[PDB]
Amino acid sequence: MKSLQALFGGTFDPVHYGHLKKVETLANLIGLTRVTIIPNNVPPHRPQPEANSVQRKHMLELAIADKPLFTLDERELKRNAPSVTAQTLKEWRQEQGPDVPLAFIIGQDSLLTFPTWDEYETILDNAHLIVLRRPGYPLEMAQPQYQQWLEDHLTHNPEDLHLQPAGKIYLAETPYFNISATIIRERLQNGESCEDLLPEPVLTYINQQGLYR
Amino acid sequence: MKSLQALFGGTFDPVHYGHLKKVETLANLIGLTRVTIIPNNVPPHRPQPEANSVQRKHMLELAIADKPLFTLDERELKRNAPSVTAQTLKEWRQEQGPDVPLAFIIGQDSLLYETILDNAHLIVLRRPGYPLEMAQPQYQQWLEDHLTHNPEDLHLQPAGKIYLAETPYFNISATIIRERLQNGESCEDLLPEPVLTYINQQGLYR
Repeated sequence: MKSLQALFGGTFDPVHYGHLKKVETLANLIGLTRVTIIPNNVPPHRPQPEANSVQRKHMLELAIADKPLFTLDERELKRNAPSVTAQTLKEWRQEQGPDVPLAFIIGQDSLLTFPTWDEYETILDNAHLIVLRRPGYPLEMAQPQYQQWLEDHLTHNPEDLHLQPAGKIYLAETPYFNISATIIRERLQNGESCEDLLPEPVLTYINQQGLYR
Repeated sequence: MKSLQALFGGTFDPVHYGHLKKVETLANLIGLTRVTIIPNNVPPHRPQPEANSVQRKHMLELAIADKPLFTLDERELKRNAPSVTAQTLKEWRQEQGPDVPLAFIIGQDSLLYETILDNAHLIVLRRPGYPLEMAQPQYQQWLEDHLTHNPEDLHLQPAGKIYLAETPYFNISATIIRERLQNGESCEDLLPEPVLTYINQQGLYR
């Protein structure tokens, strides 16, 4: 077949070394060669992002330009409706075909919440999901009847991600980074440095556009 | 439709008249007829309570026994995982339905997540004397976008709107209570009488 393709979403307000370094360390132990970044739009019942739809795309494009691994998909940005995770994966399965391996990247704090998701079941119908292990936390699912759901689809051999179209779940050892989007936004208002939490081009764009200040 | 159902969580180590008399006052200004107290369990990355999961249920049961407005729900005490509010709420939205109104009670100091408005309203116990200051002024707009001053909107919509309710002041917290108990100064004004008897029977907070 062709190579496995991984998808990796978020708001990215702003994009930071956490998103990038975490995924490219994953790809060095799993053999991933191509990752597509799908930025979201926040549904109106939540706080809306500080950086607008355009700036977040610009900030992404800058961090990603020197990195062949990543590529950018602006579906949800050009989309009328709010971003629903199972809808984007149902589209990629349609366009890409049924025989190509697809995987969806999530953190551990979001897998312990996975059944809280709209069409949480229909996700594993289209792609794998690679869970970024948060070191120091257990795998405790809220209702221990989809603690079985985690056990029915868990695999420890990454070959399954590369040799099957969908359906498996992988937990991956990631490093720790003490950076988030709220940290950086706060470190900016407080006036403390950030040349190690943020790509240097992205931070220059932030200073030039006056965001988070 | 059905009645509005309000949920009110917390550690309750112990429960006291500040919790009770603040919400039944709310109940009189909002017109809600049912409140479900949902005691929580603290994840180990915080100092753990002094009274254990059984004793805190008991002190709760004694306090709620004679109040029809309140009913208890020990989802989180019998659950393996740490209690996460957006997890319990969507469970309530799951078990109750999409057309009944739901609301969640929180103090003002604790709200200062996004996911709440998916399934329920959020009624903020206003800290009297303090302003509406949100830290990062991008969900200060979110606070302003979904605020409402007509309690009807809470009774006619399943979720989405935010109400800030005037509550009275009491000089009573579990930290106040434990210290007045560990040194030995009285507390018959801060707790219902059956709860103080359970505390004095169980050797709690000394």
